[PDB]
Amino acid sequence: DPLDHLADKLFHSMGSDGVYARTALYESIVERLAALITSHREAGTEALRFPPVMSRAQLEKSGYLKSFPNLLGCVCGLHGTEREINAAVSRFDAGGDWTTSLSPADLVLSPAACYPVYPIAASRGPLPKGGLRFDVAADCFRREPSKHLDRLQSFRMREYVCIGTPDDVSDFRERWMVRAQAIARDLGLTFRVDYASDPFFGRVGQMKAVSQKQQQLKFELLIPLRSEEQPTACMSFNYHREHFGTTWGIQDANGEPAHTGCVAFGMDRLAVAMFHTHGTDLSAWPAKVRDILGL
Amino acid sequence: ADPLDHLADKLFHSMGSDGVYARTALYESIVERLAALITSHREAGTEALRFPPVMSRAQLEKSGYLKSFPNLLGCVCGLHGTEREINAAVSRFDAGGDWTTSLSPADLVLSPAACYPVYPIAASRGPLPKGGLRFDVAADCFRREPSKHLDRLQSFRMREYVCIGTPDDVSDFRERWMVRAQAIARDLGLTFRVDYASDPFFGRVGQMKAVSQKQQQLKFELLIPLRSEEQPTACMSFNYHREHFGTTWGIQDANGEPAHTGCVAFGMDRLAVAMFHTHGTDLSAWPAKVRDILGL
Amino acid sequence: LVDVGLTSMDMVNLMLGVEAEF
Amino acid sequence: DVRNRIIKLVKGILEQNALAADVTPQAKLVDVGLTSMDMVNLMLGVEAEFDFTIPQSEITPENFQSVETLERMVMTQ
Ligand SMILES: NCC(=O)NS(=O)(=O)OC[C@H]1O[C@@H](n2cnc3c(N)ncnc32)[C@H](O)[C@@H]1O
Ligand SMILES: NCC(=O)NS(=O)(=O)OC[C@H]1O[C@@H](n2cnc3c(N)ncnc32)[C@H](O)[C@@H]1O
Ligand SMILES: [Zn+2]
Ligand SMILES: [Zn+2]
Repeated sequence: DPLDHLADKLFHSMGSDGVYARTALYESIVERLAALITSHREAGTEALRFPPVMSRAQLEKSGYLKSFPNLLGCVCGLHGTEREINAAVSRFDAGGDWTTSLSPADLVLSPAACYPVYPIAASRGPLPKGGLRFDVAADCFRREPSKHLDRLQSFRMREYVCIGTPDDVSDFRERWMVRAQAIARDLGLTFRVDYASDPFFGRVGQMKAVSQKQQQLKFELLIPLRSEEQPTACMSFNYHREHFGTTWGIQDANGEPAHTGCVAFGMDRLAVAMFHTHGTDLSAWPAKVRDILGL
Repeated sequence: ADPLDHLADKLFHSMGSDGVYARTALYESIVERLAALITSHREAGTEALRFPPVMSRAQLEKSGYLKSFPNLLGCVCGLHGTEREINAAVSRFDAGGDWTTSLSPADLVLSPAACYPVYPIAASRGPLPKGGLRFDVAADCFRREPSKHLDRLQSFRMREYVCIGTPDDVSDFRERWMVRAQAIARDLGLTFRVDYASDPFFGRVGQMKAVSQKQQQLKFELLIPLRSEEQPTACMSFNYHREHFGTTWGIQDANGEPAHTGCVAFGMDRLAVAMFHTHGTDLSAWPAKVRDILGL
Repeated sequence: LVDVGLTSMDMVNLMLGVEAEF
Repeated sequence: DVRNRIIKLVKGILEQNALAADVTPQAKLVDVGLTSMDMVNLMLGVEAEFDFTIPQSEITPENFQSVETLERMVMTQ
């Protein structure tokens, strides 16, 4: 695979496909990418930082199980009595399976950074005119093991979320689609923006994806890493309509169920795209790219 | 009500689960400045690695965590069955039942400590050079201990400096970090003491493991009074593992002996909370030396 | 077919009617 | 007094499992060289020799530094 040569400089094996330790070099570029994104934040944008876990009930309510039940990572633990837990440990000692004593917690590993923001916003009452804007981030998890450096199970996502009337949201995504390309261009990156769909699970879900592409609810900034026929989505631009407004009972300033949308940056994909394009020697990066990043 | 509870309005938002909070910009700016400060004390030659919040379950099992804290462990589980099985589980959920009966364990756990993945990584390099190796590691950690106190989270940031080498290497290292950690706590205007301590090992035998740990003084903690002076909050730890990880991972020091390891660990979220409790949530009012040290 | 007004749930319920008729 | 004699026996047995040392009543078990797995195995030798079970709040460094403080342990019940 075309990205495999970047591994030695960027990553250390942690014994599981899609889960890597990050070198100082790699993390320095993720950090500069994050600062660059921050510097383009719209005014009036509330910034929240989420942990890698979130409420299972909140995610269930958000419909994630209808869409991607095969990607969800759930948090489980030994919740029994001391005797039960000791027996579990005993089976382990004997070289057997202690994991049969596991049961679900009330937590999942967050599959996307924006999910926890909707209930938070909803607890505030009706939206002001012009809706609300959030800057969110989280380490996310998706259960899709791969050896490819651009398909991870654990990865940083960064999002700007807009909640408001349909105009606030559409205008928001319009601004960001343009702005994101200007950013990619200043990063010396090769890309195009195209209609996409989320990978909905099952045959039913295959049709949801078709209707999603047809309604143009999802765009991706696509970057040729391994091949130009098979480029990698490093950003997405998402229109959710009233889905979250309805679910969480968020009202826009006109009494109506709020629309929501988000602009998502795959921090690790962007960082890998940067190293693939410009190499692992920062002193050699183009002057304009070094400048844009504040190197 | 808890003395820390008032800090919530400015620092956190509910995520619907005890010990799991969204962080405000105000809070994160201090976590970040604390991280920068710690980084400014990094010793030359220290290899910095950043770990994700999950790690290999086999690696964690091999490290002996189950044997010590099986109740704090968070495991990753998923729907690994067939598409028909997964669909049925979702339909059960739709019909008021419980989809989680279709969950099976994955090969990943949520990391209980930042340092665990570093040992197999060190092992893969062969014999240690003279003087040992030093690592700067960080991870979002997870411990299954639900609580409403702002100083006891389920998901929290750990930063560690780790030493792998001869016993002389590790104790010299812990000695120097015990001095520097206090100096940092002092520069931050924090009220603290350093005391022997033990880990909450599990079960009846666990209490003896604690006893032996306290007796060998394998563990110190920097303690800051937050709610009371009677139960202060451990914000840093200084751990000597003897040859445990060295033996476990086949790490040999420069003399061919099983390596010793130790680590100094900073609780990023406890330090941040300690700072807001000590100096308040208005940054402009913080002591000038403290504003300076943090580059505010 | 989308200019008509068919949303995702409308399209899903549409795949269901076609698989049903034949 | 019979207790003190057969306590020093398990200590000298677990010690002979790695090294050799002089065992004093006033001496601390950690100084002798008792590791954690050792203190574990020594707790199990004490519970098997006198067939009792060490109770709550009695598993402490106070009661476990010296055999002389392990005196007041076995001889409290
Ligand atoms: N809420 C809005 C959203 O979720 N949108 S999106 O589902 O499209 O993913 C957001 C972004 O995260 C990145 N990303 C996604 N999956 C992976 C992966 N397995 N490995 C690495 N990066 C990834 C990728 O760059 C993607 O565009
Ligand atoms: N590897 C070396 C080590 O792990 N050592 S230690 O196990 O002692 O945890 C290291 C530090 O993590 C912080 N910490 C631990 N648990 C929590 C918690 N529930 N909430 C907030 N902070 C916490 C705390 O500051 C503690 O001193
Ligand atoms: Zn989103
Ligand atoms: Zn550690």
